[PDB]
Amino acid sequence: ISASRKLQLKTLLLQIAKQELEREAEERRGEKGRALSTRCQPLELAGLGFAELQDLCRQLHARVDKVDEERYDIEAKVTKNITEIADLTQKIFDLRGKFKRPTLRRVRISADAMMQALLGARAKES
Amino acid sequence: DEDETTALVCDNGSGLVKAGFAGDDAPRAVFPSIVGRPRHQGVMVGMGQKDSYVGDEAQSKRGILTLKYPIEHGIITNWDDMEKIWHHTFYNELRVAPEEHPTLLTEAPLNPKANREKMTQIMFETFNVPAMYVAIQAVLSLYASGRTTGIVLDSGDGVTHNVPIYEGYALPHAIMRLDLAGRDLTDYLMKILTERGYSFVTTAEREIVRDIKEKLCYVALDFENEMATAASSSSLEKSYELPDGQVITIGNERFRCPETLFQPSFIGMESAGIHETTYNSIMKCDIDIRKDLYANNVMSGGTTMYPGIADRMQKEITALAPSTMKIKIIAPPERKYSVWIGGSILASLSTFQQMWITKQEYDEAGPSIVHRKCF
Amino acid sequence: DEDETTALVCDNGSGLVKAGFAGDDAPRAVFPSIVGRPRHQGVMVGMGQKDSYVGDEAQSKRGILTLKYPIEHGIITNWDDMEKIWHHTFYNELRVAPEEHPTLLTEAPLNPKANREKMTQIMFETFNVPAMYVAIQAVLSLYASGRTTGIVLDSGDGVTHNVPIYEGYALPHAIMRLDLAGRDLTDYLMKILTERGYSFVTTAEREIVRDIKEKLCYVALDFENEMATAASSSSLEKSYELPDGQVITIGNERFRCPETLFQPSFIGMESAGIHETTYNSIMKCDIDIRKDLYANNVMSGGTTMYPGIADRMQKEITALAPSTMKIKIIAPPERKYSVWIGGSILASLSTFQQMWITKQEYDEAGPSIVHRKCF
Amino acid sequence: DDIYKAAVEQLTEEQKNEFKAAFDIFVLGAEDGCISTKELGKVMRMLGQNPTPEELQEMIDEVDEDGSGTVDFDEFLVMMVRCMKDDSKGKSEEELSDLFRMFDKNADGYIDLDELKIMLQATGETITEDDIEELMKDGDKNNDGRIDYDEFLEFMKGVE
Amino acid sequence: GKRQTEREKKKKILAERRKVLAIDHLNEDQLREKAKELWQSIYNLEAEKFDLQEKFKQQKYEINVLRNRINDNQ
Ligand SMILES: Nc1ncnc2c1ncn2[C@@H]1O[C@H](COP(=O)(O)OP(=O)(O)O)[C@@H](O)[C@H]1O
Ligand SMILES: Nc1ncnc2c1ncn2[C@@H]1O[C@H](COP(=O)(O)OP(=O)(O)O)[C@@H](O)[C@H]1O
Ligand SMILES: [Ca+2]
Ligand SMILES: [Ca+2]
Ligand SMILES: [Ca+2]
Ligand SMILES: [Mg+2]
Ligand SMILES: [Mg+2]
Repeated sequence: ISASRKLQLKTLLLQIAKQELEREAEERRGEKGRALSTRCQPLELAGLGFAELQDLCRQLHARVDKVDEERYDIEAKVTKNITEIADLTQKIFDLRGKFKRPTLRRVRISADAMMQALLGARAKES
Repeated sequence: DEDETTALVCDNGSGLVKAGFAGDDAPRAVFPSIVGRPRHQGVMVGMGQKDSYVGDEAQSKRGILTLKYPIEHGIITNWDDMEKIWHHTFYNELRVAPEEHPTLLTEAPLNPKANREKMTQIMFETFNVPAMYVAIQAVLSLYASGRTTGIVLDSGDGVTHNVPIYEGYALPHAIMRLDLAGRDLTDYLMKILTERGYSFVTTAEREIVRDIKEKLCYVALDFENEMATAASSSSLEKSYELPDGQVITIGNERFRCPETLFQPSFIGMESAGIHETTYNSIMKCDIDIRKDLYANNVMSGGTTMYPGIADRMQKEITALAPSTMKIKIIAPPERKYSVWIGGSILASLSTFQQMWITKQEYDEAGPSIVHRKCF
Repeated sequence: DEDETTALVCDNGSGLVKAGFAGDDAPRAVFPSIVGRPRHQGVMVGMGQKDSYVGDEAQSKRGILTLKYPIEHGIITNWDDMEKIWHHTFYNELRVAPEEHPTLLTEAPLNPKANREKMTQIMFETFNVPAMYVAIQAVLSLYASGRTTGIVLDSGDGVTHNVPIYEGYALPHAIMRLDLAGRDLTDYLMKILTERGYSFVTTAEREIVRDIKEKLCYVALDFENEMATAASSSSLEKSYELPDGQVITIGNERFRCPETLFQPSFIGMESAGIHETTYNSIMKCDIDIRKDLYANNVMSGGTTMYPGIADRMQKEITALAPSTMKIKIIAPPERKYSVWIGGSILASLSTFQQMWITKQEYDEAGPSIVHRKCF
Repeated sequence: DDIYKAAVEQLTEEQKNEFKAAFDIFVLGAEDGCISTKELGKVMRMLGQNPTPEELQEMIDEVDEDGSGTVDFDEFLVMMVRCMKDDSKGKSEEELSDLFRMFDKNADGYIDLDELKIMLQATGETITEDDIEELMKDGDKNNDGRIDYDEFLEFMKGVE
Repeated sequence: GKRQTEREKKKKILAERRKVLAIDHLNEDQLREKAKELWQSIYNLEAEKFDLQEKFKQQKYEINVLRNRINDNQ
């Protein structure tokens, strides 16, 4: 085999990877929509009286506070998780550093200028 | 990692934290009680932004991090270090959350109420724990010893507790704590080594000489006679090789370092030596059980790992007490972990599973009421 | 010529200016730090009226132009030469204006405040630069080395800096600069060659003998023994061919020229040799990290291109320090450009793109406040 | 070598003929019939730039596929096409984590050979067993049967 | 003592978002539309929560992944 075939396989991997990510994003959007429809159901204001609307609004405010409490707990969890992820990632960076600093070679002179200087008028396709 | 819903035994002893699951015979996560804080401010880019090291991560780097002791004499100085060491033990070694199993912690005898209320509040409000329990170390050590009678001498790092228990019975009135332990011995060795000629004034060297003491320092069988025979030293003085390579030569100082325990006058305190304080405690007990306390005395604490403590105790007590009865001193092997071991065997009983304190009753009652319920 | 908006890394090291774009592995524009000024006044018509030569244009003509060093020991003597060398590098080699990309300059450790404020002012007021940044050479050299621990020895042309960095931590209190380097070695070789018989007293010859030293002069593995065996020379003395053609014969002087670094008494200064000063610096550090500094010592500077420095350092440190541990000295290939290389890899990070200093904040704050912000 | 050989095969026939002519020009009068450190440095001087010897060695080591320490025609194409940096512009860390996750579909922390093979099967291109083995080796460093995240990161050099 | 205040601030954070509501100056029809805006707030809230949840899951995988790295380069 050759190396060009491996590069072609890798780039095909990348595009099929991106399409998969888009599909997963669409599935997550659909799951979010369905979960929203299940949890937060519409209201039924038809037939409610003056005091009944007041009681409904008070109940909605209580539900508002309950959901914010849940969200705040989940957000505290997410912040702890962010902190832990940062710590672990930096520890892994310190571990894996050692001798793996790379660079692209600079004596690799640009072909366009090199092609002009070597050929003159013969260089047309390159 | 754990398939049994059992309490995590975390002995937060002064100087060494020993954490492990219940049922085990030894703590898996053993690390010193120290907190390393970045001293300077670096312009470097890429290193961990973590602003608070702990445990082995701090032990590995003691030249850059200023070292602070999270516990002093027994009273908790800084609570941030407390939250750091528990959060670390939970989410870096054990790899388990406290929201799935209980936690049997061990605290020292005669501690402040602020300490207890603070740790309980951090373990209930902040962390979601189904149930907590505070336990005295002496009872668990006597459990691990496999007896019900004797006086437990627990010598930690900054405090020393003498606790008499006869017929499995506690005596809260006789428990007397004295802040003489490994730190004051490290300070005495440091000042006498400064008098020898090698002067240092930083904490990293203090921990190094503490380790040197743990490895080499022993107790003398006859102080003055060893002084006389060491005046002309030959095999009495030893040449230790520092982990860095500097050749240190230490002679008599070794067996004169723990001697400060027997002669607190060296540190200019009117307090009596550990042996004399224990003897006075025995007089404070009743005469009927005094012989049993003589025959069942038990020891605990890492400081007891020095060779020659049992014989010194026997000669001193024989010189103080009559020499007509029998005064046998028993020291169980691996006594230091024995306390923790007790915790393990204490967390497997179903009755103990019925003596835990759940969140809801604590929340309504409040921390102070919880203090009344325990004792 | 450049299609990426990235900072221009211009290392203005004493003796050699190395300029190039970020991302490259070596400086493209490398020229000595010299300024040639027309000595006489010519009645000729047609020649360039340019009153200030620089770089290769001055190197090509050293007989007509009186040569002045734009940097001495570290302190900037003349600022006109500074403006000349930057304006030249900008509008004669790189063919790019500073109004389109940043500029990451590298300055020596422990430099005057006047130097920093002056260069920053010339880079902000006169030239329109979107952002500037001053960086110490030792950190970038340690970056290029690919480590975070060790003591960097940077020997430029007129100054030598010893900078210890352990675990990435800079130590601004231990950095000690000493003005012993290539110029004092050139002066020593010149006076000893004048002692040999070939006497010269002009700067062009001084640069020529400097090049001869760079090409031939090496470090001795045993000074006195080489002196004895060179007393009766055979292969120890070499006959060099001057670029002009005069046949020079140089024997032991070679490996006695850099020896002045190890024995500053030759130049009548109480300062200690580079090795002894580094050793004293190691004692000034803490003991805990001293072994790591022994195992990770790094070198930088063009002066380190001589063959035989690593072995000499190893024998001298082994003779000074104990011979029980392991003291490996590491010298990365092409160490001289490594510093510049670091600059390149330091200018590609987005975070570093966030740590630049824009014009407006500097203008309101003023230069002194800028000094506080950096350190 | 991957991006290099890809660019080589992307060349046209007329370009490759010019490359062969330039090779004959460089080895004009040589003694090994290839471009060694000596001949490469001679060409660099003929151009203008000066190359470091260790740099010449490292460059010849980055273009050879045989092991001769010299540059032949098959390596002349690589040495004359490496100018464009194909493996630059690394994907964001979040994108890299996404790549590792979707390659680790069963949620385990390891890209077993089954996942890599089904991925190659899904791509649609005719996957050769040699390609599978070479990619498996390129990823799985310690050769334990799976590509962890560090080995996966190693799999991104020469890829874009 | 600051930690107790930290827990108090946690409860105080929740207290800050809630504000007094007035149902006396509103009529029959307006209250209905106002109820709807309260409802949308609810909706909004859960959405962010959901997001967090999904991120949490993702983040947990990250953790797992990270752990493996330290178990492969030790
Ligand atoms: N292996 C050992 N050898 C000697 N001394 C020790 C050892 N381990 C701990 N110590 C000493 O014990 C003290 C800490 O004891 P601690 O861990 O609190 O005991 P416990 O956990 O039984 O309460 C320190 O001062 C330390 O010097
Ligand atoms: N190729 C070389 N061989 C020997 N010595 C050199 C060489 N290049 C530079 N030097 C010496 O180094 C000094 C200049 O070093 P400098 O360019 O400041 O190093 P850096 O750029 O790493 O700070 C001069 O005294 C010069 O004699
Ligand atoms: Ca070849
Ligand atoms: Ca998998
Ligand atoms: Ca593998
Ligand atoms: Mg103890
Ligand atoms: Mg230098």
